[PDB]
Amino acid sequence: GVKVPRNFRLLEELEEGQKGVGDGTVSWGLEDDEDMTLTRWTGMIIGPPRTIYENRIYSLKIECGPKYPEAPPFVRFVTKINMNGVNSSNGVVDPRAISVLAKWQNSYSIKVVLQELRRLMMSKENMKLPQPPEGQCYS
Repeated sequence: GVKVPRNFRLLEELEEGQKGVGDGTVSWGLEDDEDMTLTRWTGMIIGPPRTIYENRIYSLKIECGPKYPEAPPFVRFVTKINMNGVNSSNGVVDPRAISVLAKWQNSYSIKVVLQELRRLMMSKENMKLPQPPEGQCYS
């Protein structure tokens, strides 16, 4: 049931998410403020300037399982997006496509995942990809 190292870590991540973090351009918090298991999180990425994503906000669902942080979280975009490493029909982020997920370290975190996805949005492979209309979400 209650795994101390896991829960301690997720509470640290919760506290970190409640205050400004990194460069301020990604944020996270619990999807449901009553989920005492700390499993389901909402991620957010501010669409980067000078890319096709500019002036849009992106929502994500991040699930931190029983084995987190020893095992990487499951990550999917909610906001519809065309981006390498993400399934265009369901938003699931392919772990093999994302260095920090493919090569997960237990020192990584929800923050690191979101920061790396934001960095990837700015990369040459993604920054000009035509996008679905705004306000489309995967269910």
